[PDB]
Amino acid sequence: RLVQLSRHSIAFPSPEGALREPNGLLALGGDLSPARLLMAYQRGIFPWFSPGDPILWWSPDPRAVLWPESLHISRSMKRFHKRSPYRVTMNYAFGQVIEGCASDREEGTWITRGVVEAYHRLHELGHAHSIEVWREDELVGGMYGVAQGTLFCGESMFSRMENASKTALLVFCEEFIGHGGKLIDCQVLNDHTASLGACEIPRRDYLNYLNQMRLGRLPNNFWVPRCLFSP
Amino acid sequence: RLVQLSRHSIAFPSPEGALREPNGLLALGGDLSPARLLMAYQRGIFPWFSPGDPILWWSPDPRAVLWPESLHISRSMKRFHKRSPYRVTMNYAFGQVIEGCASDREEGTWITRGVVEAYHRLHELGHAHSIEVWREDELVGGMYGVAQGTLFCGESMFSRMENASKTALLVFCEEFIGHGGKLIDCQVLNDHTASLGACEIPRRDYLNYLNQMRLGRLPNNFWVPRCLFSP
Ligand SMILES: Nc1ncnc2c1ncn2[C@@H]1O[C@H](CO)[C@@H](OC(=O)[C@@H](N)Cc2ccccc2)[C@H]1O
Ligand SMILES: Nc1ncnc2c1ncn2[C@@H]1O[C@H](CO)[C@@H](OC(=O)[C@@H](N)Cc2ccccc2)[C@H]1O
Repeated sequence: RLVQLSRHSIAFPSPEGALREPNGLLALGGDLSPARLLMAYQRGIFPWFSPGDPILWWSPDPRAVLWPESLHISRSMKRFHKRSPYRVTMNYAFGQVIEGCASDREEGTWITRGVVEAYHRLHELGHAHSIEVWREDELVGGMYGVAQGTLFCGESMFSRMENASKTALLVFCEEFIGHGGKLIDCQVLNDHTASLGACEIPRRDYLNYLNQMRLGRLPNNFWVPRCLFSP
Repeated sequence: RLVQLSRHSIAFPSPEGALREPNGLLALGGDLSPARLLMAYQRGIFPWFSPGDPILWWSPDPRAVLWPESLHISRSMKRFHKRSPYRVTMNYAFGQVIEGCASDREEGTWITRGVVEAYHRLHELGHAHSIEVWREDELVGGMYGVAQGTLFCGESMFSRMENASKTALLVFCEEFIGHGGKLIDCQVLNDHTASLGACEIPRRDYLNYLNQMRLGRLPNNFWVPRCLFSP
């Protein structure tokens, strides 16, 4: 029952109508305007499409997700992290992180210049945030996403140095949990997310979770740029 | 006799010693740091000055105020709001609302890059909030201010489409009242504000209200970003 968004309205169809195959494809067209996106993440919808294609909106079923508590950290990583060679900051360099994500010529191929601006825009308005991983003064990895109350919608992550990506995710989760963070939406499950504790749950439930958590809150300063981890 | 603020501390002089004409002129100098700004609102003072001049602080007598309940709404406006073409949201795009007021070419000329950054910190820190009015996908109005308990200090409004500004206030007041909102600071009274039902109580009366409402509280999640009204 695919819907064709217009320049006019900013309203999305109901997730229930999403197609089974491809999984969750709900609507195409529209723009990546703050109001539109912010409206979409609020309803459990998210944009994803390959360069050259029109904007595609999804709300897959089942929905991959990560319980902060359940993050799985190997014994080796913990040893590594006990004596971590990195530093971790919050919203210190959103632009660089989303850039490194597009860099990786794979999962980040969809992150096009326009995609980068739409999200940078959210970060600038206080909704899209990033976790940066440093080695010296160099940014070696990180991750960004869109906060939805006590729920965090992961957008992507990148790594240019062994375990940088896990450090960011690791430390994020700790800060997140210690302050009220309830969930992490991973959208679609994959080997990486799976090897981390991401698990599927019915769309029907993710929407319940979403509706509840989007009205919750963390300390005011929680998303204020700062240092999260440093030896 | 007209105190100069010192960078050393965040202390302000009694408002009762403000000038009688220019009405409210109390002190100049200081800075626009969170600590200071918050202290000003805490004690019934607010900064205002045109580009070029030093920081000027005020606390006029009388003070313009708006009883959330006594908001005057014409019959054509209700007629219009019933079939409203706008969408109202809270703290979705503080940055843009403030820039919108800051560019209303007439009054918002005092809102400089400096002032914007200053209030943006308070928003980032969670004391400043904004009400956006959307027409489809575009921002056509809004309003921002500083939350002082059950009291709310209005800083500015801006409109790009008929009745946008009024919708913002309308929707706000309803919500505001709904959860314990008690008063809306209007700083100085003017034609528009007065047509909306704002009045004037003595500086000392307003100051009392300030103390009572400062401690007064609203639901813990009152300001979290969210839609307040769908067309
Ligand atoms: N098809 C697709 N849709 C969205 N995001 C995608 C896609 N393909 C790759 N990505 C991004 O690349 C990373 C690779 O790890 C993906 O990570 C995820 O599984 C995210 N959907 C959720 C998440 C992001 C950051 C941190 C934790 C979870 C994805 O972001
Ligand atoms: N001197 C002065 N101080 C503040 N704001 C001023 C001033 N002169 C003009 N303005 C702006 O013009 C509008 C006129 O309606 C003012 O709006 C206000 O009522 C604000 N002062 C307070 C307020 C903000 C939002 C919602 C309700 C009240 C102001 O923007």
